[PDB]
Amino acid sequence: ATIGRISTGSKSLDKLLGGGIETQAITEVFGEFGSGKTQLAHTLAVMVQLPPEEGGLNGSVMWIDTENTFRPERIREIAQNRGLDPDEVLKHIAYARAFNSNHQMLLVQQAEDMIKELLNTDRPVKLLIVDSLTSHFRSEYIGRGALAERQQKLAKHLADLHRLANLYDIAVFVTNQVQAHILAHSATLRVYLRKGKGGKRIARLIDAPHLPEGEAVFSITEKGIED
Amino acid sequence: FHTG
Repeated sequence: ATIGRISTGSKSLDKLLGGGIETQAITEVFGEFGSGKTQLAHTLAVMVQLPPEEGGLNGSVMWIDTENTFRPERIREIAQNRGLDPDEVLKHIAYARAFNSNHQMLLVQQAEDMIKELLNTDRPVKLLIVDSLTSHFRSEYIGRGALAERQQKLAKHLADLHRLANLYDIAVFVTNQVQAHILAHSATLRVYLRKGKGGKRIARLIDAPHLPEGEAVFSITEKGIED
Repeated sequence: FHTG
C-alpha cells in the first residue's frame, strides 16, 4: 500500500518530515520534560481525523497512556479551533492507560482487535499513540543487567508496533523523555524536540542523513501547534 | 480501550 502522511499543523515541521508523519512507520519524538511531546501527540490525534486534502487521513485514533497526561478537553479545544466537532473528534479516540510495561505490551495485542473492527469502515484506525513509550520500562528494568534486558523487552514491544503499522497501514507515534546515552533505538524516524527562547519549540531529525537538514520551529497554541 |  502507498503510505499516508499526517500533517502536524506546522508547515515547518511538515517540511522537515516530508509532508507529515508516515503510516507504515514508527515515529519517535524525544526530548526533555516540558518540550511539548504530549502536545504534539494531542495535535496529531486531531489532525489525523481531517480529510486528506486538509492533511489528515479520515482516521480513528488509539492512545496508550502511561503517565495520565491525556487531556480530553485539550482534544476538544484543538478540534474546535480547526473547525471540527469537539465531541465527534473525542469519540474517535480509543483510550487506554497502561498500568505497567507488561500491561503496556498486552495492550498492543488488545489494540489489534479494534484495528480489525474499523479497518473497512469510513474511519479506519490511522494513528496509534504510545505516550510514554519508555517510562514504565525505565522504572521497572534498572540496575546491573537491566540494560540488556530492558533493550530486549523494548525491541520486542517496538516490533509488535511495527507489525501493526505495516500490516494495517497505520502511523505509530511514540514519545520518549530524555535527560543526560548511546542506547540503540529501532524507531523508523527519530525527532529531537526542545523548548527554546520565548517558548518556541524546535525540532530536528536525528540520524537521518538522507532526510532534510535544518530545524523546524513552531508554537503551541489553541490550534495545537502552528508556525 | 474506551471511547473518548
